[PDB]
Amino acid sequence: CNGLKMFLAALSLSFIAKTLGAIIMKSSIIHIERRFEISSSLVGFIDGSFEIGNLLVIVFVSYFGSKLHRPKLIGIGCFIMGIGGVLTALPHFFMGYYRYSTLSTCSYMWIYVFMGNMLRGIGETPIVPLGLSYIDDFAKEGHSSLYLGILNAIAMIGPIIGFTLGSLFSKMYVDIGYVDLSTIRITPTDSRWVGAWWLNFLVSGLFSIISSIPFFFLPQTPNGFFQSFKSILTNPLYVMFVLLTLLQVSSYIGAFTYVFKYVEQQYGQPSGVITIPIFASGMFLGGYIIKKFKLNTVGIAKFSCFTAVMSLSFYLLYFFILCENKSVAGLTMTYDGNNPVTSHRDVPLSYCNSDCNCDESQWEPVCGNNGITYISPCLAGCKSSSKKPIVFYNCSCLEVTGLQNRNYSAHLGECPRDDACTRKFYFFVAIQVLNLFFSALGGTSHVMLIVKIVQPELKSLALGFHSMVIRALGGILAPIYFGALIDTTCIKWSTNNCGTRGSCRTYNSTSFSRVYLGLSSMLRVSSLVLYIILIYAMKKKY
Amino acid sequence: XLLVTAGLVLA
Amino acid sequence: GSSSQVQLVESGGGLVQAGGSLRLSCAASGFPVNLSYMHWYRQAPGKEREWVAAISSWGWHTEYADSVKGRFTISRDNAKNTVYLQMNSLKPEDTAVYYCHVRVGRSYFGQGTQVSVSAG
Repeated sequence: CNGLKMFLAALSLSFIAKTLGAIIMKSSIIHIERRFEISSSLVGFIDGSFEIGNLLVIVFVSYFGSKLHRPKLIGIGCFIMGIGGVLTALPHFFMGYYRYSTLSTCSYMWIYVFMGNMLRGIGETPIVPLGLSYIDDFAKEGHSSLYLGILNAIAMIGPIIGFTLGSLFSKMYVDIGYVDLSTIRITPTDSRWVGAWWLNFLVSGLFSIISSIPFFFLPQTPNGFFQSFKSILTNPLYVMFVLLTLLQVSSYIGAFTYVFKYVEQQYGQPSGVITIPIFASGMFLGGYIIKKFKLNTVGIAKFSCFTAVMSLSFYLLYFFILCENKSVAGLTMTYDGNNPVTSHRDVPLSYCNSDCNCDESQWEPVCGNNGITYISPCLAGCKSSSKKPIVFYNCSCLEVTGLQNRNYSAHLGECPRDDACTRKFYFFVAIQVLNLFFSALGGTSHVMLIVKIVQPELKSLALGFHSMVIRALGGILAPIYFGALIDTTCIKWSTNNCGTRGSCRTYNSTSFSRVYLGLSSMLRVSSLVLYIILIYAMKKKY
Repeated sequence: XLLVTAGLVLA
Repeated sequence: GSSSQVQLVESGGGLVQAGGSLRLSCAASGFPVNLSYMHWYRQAPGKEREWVAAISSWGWHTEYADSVKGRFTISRDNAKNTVYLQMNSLKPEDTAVYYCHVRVGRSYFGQGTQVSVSAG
């Protein structure tokens, strides 16, 4: 080690700490929501507190931190992350004991957590611009993309530790170390269970303090705001690349948020041993292509454009592997088994289920032996049911030509589709593995191009403003508009106990497939068009 | 990685 | 706060007759208990610790049991640093010992005196 490799070790440890902090935030939210007895809007305000605290100070710390001692401010920010991690687990330590206490036949402690999220927002401020500028200003020429691939590979260790510690600490009770465990009457499958959410934030806070330790032992060298912000914003290639990476990252975010719901509606499977080493090998392979081939600035830009072309070339093959529409009574066709419907809004009742006085808004999916799913066992005509095996006898809403055996023997749940589109589901997950591998080969080039576009005195400000646009308009508003364009195609709306915004149970699978592939595909096509404009104007400039 | 969000700053 | 642990002592226990009234207090010595929720449990003869009352850091949020609701009252005193338990319109089911609880770091319990009531 020549000292600078110690900075890469400390930056790898800080990336492990920030990835761990994000997985611990996204993992233990239901224990906080059940423990503090707060509503959905309040716990969403807790969850958005981190984005508020990061987005408020990211541009000012990324501007003012580059002139100062950079790894000292990274250590100060990681210590602030550790203080927030201790402060998030701190409401467990002084509120006392936690207290918790269908046949279908025809209270103000959360502000602590809020402040901890704000502190953790400051804890994710100084790491990503400043030290990456410290990679580009002090490593040798061509070595920096290899270091970016190395730290993006080592930052995947953090979600693995986050999943393992989240599942292990959600296994036991919240009050372990204080009560006798034989007195607990509830299970982890019970609705009143609260896992040990504080152990997650305690390991996150102490690991952030140990990651804040070795930054203070590194040397500074191994051997106005408005005018500078105007000089960044009036650069046309930079703002074109920021709008480009905003469209591409927004396509990625709106893709992978709803892949498992697309699996549940289209291919019928409920919701990564191999996936995370594939992504880590993709990032390290892309860093090795940029390092080994001695690519210049427009070469890195054409390499990112070629990975975008390759990823979109397999992304457009999702349209040809669609399975059929599911057969549901009362949503896509009538209850009697004969006639389709024009629309799913306020369907008429049939003669078989007219005597059945159950709730039409109640959702409990069953299917018969004909392969047609029914939305409730009351509207399936089933009058008697058995128990660990599932059987609904004497169902009267399945009309055939006098078959005696085709009136009963129905189980619960969505029974799966034919075997023709299970192989198409395997094709979908194989092409998704290929698309995520080519997105990983895209990878470090988005970070690597920014420090070569802008001036060498303003690399950290450019990285901070790019982090503002990517984390702000991609991380927040893009799940909102993909959620709007996905939930506009619901077919069975759930009547919630409180009010509106209930999660719809099933979808119109071809229409939801069309809108979910279409918005992401048009966003990626417009992003690729902005790559072609960027290559043409960037070769014109160079 | 998995997931949701992105970045790619994570996973 | 240079202290060893939190000492909890309560006062105001005694004998009451029929549906009367009683006034319990619990003062804490040692570590500052200002940030801590402070709880009041009940131990009957032959049963476990039944939870009765809880008070917040500033007394903003009050938690009460469903069995004793609307007649009990719990409050704070930050300068005296003592929690107050008014108890009115009594029943013979409250014949028990009443315990004081704080969690500055570790769980801490009190001694408790008899809050035995008479039947009338």
